[PDB]
Amino acid sequence: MVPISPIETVPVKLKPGMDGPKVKQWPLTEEKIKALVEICTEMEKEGKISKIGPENPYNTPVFAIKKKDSTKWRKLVDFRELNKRTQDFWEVQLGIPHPAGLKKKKSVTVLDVGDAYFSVPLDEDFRKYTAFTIPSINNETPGIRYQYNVLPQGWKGSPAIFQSSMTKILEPFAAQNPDIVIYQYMDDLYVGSDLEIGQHRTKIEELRQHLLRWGLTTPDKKHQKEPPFLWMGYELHPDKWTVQPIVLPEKDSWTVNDIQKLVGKLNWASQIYPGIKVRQLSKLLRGTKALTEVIPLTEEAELELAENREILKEPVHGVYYDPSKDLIAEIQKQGQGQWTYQIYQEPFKNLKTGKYARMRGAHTNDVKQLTEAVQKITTESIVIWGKTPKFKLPIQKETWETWWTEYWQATWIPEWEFVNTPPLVKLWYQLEKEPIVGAETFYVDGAANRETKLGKAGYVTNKGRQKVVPLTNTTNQKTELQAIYLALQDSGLEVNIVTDSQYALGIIQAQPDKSESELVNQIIEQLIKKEKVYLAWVPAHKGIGGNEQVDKLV
Amino acid sequence: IETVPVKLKPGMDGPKVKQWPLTEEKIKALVEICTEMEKEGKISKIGPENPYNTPVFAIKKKDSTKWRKLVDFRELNKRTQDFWEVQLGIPHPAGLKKKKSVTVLDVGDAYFSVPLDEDFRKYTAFTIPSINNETPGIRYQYNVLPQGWKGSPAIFQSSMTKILEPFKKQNPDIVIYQYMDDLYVGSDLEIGQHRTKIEELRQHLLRWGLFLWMGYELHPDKWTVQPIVLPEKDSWTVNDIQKLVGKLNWASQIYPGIKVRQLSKLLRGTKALTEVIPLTEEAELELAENREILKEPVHGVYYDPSKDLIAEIQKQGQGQWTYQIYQEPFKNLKTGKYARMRGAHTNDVKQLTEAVQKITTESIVIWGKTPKFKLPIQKETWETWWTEYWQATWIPEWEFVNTPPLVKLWYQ
Ligand SMILES: COc1nc(Nc2ccc(C#N)c(OCCC(C)C)c2)nc(OCCN2CCOCC2)n1
Repeated sequence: MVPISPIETVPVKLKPGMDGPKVKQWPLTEEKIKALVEICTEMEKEGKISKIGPENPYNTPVFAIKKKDSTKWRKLVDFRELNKRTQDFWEVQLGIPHPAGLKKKKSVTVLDVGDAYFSVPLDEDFRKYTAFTIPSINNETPGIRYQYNVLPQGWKGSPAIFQSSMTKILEPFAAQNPDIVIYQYMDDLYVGSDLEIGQHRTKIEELRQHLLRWGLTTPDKKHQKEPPFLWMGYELHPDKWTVQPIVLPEKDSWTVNDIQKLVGKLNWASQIYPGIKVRQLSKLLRGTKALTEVIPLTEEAELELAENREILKEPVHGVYYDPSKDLIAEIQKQGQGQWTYQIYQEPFKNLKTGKYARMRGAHTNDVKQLTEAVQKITTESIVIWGKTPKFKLPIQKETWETWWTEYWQATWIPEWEFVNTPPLVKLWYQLEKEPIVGAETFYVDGAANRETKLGKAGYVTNKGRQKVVPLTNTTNQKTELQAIYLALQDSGLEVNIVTDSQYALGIIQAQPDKSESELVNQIIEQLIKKEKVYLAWVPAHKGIGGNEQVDKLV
Repeated sequence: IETVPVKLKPGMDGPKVKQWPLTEEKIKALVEICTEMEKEGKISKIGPENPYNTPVFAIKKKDSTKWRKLVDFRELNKRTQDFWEVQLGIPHPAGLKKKKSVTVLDVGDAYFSVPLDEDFRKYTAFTIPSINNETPGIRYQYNVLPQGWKGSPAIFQSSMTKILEPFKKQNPDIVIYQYMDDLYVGSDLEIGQHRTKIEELRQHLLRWGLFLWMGYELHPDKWTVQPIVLPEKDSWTVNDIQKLVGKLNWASQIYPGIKVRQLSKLLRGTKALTEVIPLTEEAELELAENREILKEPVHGVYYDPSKDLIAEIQKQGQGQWTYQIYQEPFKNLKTGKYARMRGAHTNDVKQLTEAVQKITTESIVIWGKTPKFKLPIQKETWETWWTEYWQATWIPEWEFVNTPPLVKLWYQ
């Protein structure tokens, strides 16, 4: 007898003000009972459970379920009530590693623990709260009582305690073996090293003995799992990673759930397969509650999907992260508020890829979207590699300079360089900060009757030029935008425009290159065509001379 | 040696707050730091039975190369009960904002002696994250009074008094205030004498049992307040007068007797923007009267220790920033401007962060509490980059204004 160290139990409480589960034990068939009695018998023999007396008020229902209609039966206990009534644990399964963040190893091995798991004892004072009863045959006898001495399978607090304990155990062995690396997921431990393979095998052996010291049984034979590993949607080789292969379904009738699963597969494959376009398909899913309704593929969706299936034609591999080399992210504009990025170390070997869709605004510009994408990639890169990448961006230094210097908001991008890979991101117009000498002065106004939705838009100038246009089915904001649009249409290459609209000014100081409103876009095109434009504001109804409320208030 | 009883408000549970990503160097620094903090018993490793979490990160103070552990306690601070001590509240030293000079000192280490209430510790839990979620996040809890928590200065107040008893009596001129981990020392004396008395004070701190060798020099008497000014020109264009009228019309929301009539009348007809308009008698007189109105302070502006403080910040470009502190719209308790170039010349966010810091410190000196900020920055950008530039131990609440303000130039 070589002594094994005890595993410290984790104190557990029920949610305050509440108590444990009470549920009437469901009647079974004689068969199910006869199976469960044997199962619980040998479990009791192994120490996973124990027989208890009538003193325990708590009963959780126990079910029998045949395993694949074989000669074996298996126990299934429904803990949902206890889980509802049990406290919260800090769940350290928060997040999972991303393969791109890992460093390659010459050797990697899996150690399954389905043994050590039940070597982890439950808190003694909490044991009475897990209690199940096996109904005897015919109910002619008092049912058999049982309680858990270890972490039950499917209890709310099992994973956290399991992982905390396991970590506590692995702690010094990791510390005194700095030349290897370990990661724990579910029932599997993952060890890796750059050691010569024999040394690796003996290291794994040493780990197995180390777990044996706490009385944790390890397979004692060769493990059936070797690289590649299928893990959480990934195919993991020691020198490379990818996603478990993505194949786009060919169907004539595309339903809502079809495009749901399609955007799932695409958003999942986007991290590696570069240039995946989710836009048109996602737009077809907007506002659709019913999963059974077939929604016709737009002609903009088909040629997108045709590029998608030509992306997934031949698979591509991601590499691992080498801390000795620079970290770089490159961005491209795909148009339509979509951006595609690739994070790599050496050219054309990508650590990973990705995409960014614009936030939903009324208006927006390229530069803002580029900035937002940069922030996204930054945060992602801090999560994964722990540092901020070097950016290669489709924007001239000068453009960025003008933008951030003149922009009303504070804005920043980390260290970056201009890559010339069209389409380039640019500023489409720039408003003068001073009134233009020699340029005609257009005083514009618009107004609308709120009751009849009728109104007018127009302008008067210093050169005598005037216009007023009637508008039906329109609003004050609309008429006041239309006024400016008119002043832009009818004016030469340089123009000064006075407006009383805080709204129009509010829109134009946001410098959008695109908008939901075709009117605003028309104005944008107009500005783009212009040489110099000075937009000036005055308060309404203060009788500012030249601002004419009399023509459009009729 | 005896812990003072501490609890939360009724119905409010402990903070469960997401830990945001940290870079590698900050993770290293926090690992080393928490390692040395465990060996000193200030913190202790915890198990899965502790659900609560509070964010933690790393900074560097003024002109110092040593990393510092900053726990962001805001959620816990607002979830912890309003702590009214034996002090019955501090009658905040309005003499502090009147002082010729004020020095800010870091006393935080003094908190690490006093033990924390045994039952309250589960609410202080924080997590040192790992890169790429490869290893489980390391978890500690505080056995002592944590820096950044509202209850720490509250608890340590009574003993801080009897620590500072001889000094306050030896120097009846000097005013001493305490906010979070910082201690503010006001005086009417000279800079050199200030430095000497500060050295004596930190030695006095070292003798009473407690990086406290740092200090910050502020000058409330030289501090920035602003009135509203209108141009003085010998000739006005149509544009000049349009801007003027706009600004006056804006000021009318504040000052009662503003009249724009005679100035607006000049604009009559549609003139070109660059055309010069001579000022009439009525116009000039009206302008003069408006200036007269503007020279006076604002009628009946009162502070309310109950109500919130709000801080608006506008980017004026060229490193220039303007700001206002208020409670109700168009009542300004403080207004100012910040031009500082230090390390920030090419970076807007660094500037804005230093601006928020300065403004907050000012708020602390004047009213003894921090304002609620409205920042001219996208939530994503700020939230990404602010912790890199942050040198102060406290943190203010904030929000993000997405609409460009028209009033931007009216403060410039
Ligand atoms: C098992 O843990 C671990 N694994 C690796 N690499 C590594 C490389 C190849 C495979 C395969 N197949 C692998 O598989 C085991 C793990 C999982 C996630 C299935 C893991 N690198 C590390 O360490 C990288 C941590 N560094 C990141 C940069 O800062 C310093 C720390 N840790």
